[PDB]
Amino acid sequence: SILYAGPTFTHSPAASNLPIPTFLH
Amino acid sequence: SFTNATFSQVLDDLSARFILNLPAEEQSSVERLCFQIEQAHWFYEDFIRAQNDQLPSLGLRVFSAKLFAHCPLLWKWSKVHEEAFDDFLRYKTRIPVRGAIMLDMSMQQCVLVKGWKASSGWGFPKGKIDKDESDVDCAIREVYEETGFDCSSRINPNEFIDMTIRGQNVRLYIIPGISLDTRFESRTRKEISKIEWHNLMDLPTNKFYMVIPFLAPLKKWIKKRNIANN
Amino acid sequence: EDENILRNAVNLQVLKFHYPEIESIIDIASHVAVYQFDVGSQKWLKTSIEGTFFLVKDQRARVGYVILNRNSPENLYLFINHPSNVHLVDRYLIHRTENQHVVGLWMFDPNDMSRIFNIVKESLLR
Ligand SMILES: [Mg+2]
Repeated sequence: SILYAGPTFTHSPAASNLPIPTFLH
Repeated sequence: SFTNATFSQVLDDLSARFILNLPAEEQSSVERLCFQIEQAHWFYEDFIRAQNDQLPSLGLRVFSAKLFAHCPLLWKWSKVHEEAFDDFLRYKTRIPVRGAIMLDMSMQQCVLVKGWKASSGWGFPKGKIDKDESDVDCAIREVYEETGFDCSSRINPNEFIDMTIRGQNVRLYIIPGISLDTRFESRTRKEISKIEWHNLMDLPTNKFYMVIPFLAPLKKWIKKRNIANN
Repeated sequence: EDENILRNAVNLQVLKFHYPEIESIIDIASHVAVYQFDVGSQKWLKTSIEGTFFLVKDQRARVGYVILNRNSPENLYLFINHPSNVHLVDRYLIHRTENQHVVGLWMFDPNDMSRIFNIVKESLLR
């Protein structure tokens, strides 16, 4: 793999913050 | 792929991908634009030039000046703040570093090296690339100088974690199946005081500051290898 | 029409190098992170794709989007086939494709999210 790590202006939330898509039915 | 792109199309792509579409506050900051330029340079060098060797190798500063020309909104403004860009980007690039993540047969243990100081942290065996050697030969040499082990017969040119932090590119080859009783010694390094195995699940996910970025990709790689072996 | 030419400047040529079937960019959102919902595991996973989001239409007027990935050359280009499959849930845009294959989009600016939601619905309006 080829990866980059650096400071970002944007801070995207961790995946745990997303809601369960209950519209799945 | 970029195999058929002109150099101008490459810079157009990098401009759209890193600087043209930024929110106004980020786009008006010399610092924040520079962090985008550093990642664009990494993308150019490690992805794009791989698909087209006819594209020129560019220094971080030469690259930044060329990129600005492809962001209509910023060429003239970048010229007014030229001194600030020169200053921010000076000394940001480092000589690429290569080494290895040596694992035992079970892939539960890895070889780490450390200095004598209390403040010195553990790191993978590695060092700066010379003008002649390939990325693979640099890793072999570095591992030999820091651990006394010759990994030439085991190193796999396609199994590595290549990590870039700001301007420091670190490529570590993943080498499993190294015997646990290998006699490690520092051949010509005064800065290498300890060469020891560490159990991967004991490492934090701080004396392991340099090691931590490699742990998630390494664990994903091991997980994939354990599934592939079974 | 000026604002449409402004957002297509440079960007459209870039997207067409990769996807020549794209006809125009409808809207843009900066710094969009992509998540994937693992049905069967019932958990969200943060993908490695993060970048500029372009809402686009193809040469057949079909609506879709490209996320021009900052992290690798692998971008994400999806179509929005039915407007009802795009839901604004909390701080995210949730995009369902029929076979319970769900992606989640987090847009850095909350105003882009609600504008893009509307523009998706109206770009698909018949
Ligand atoms: Mg000097």
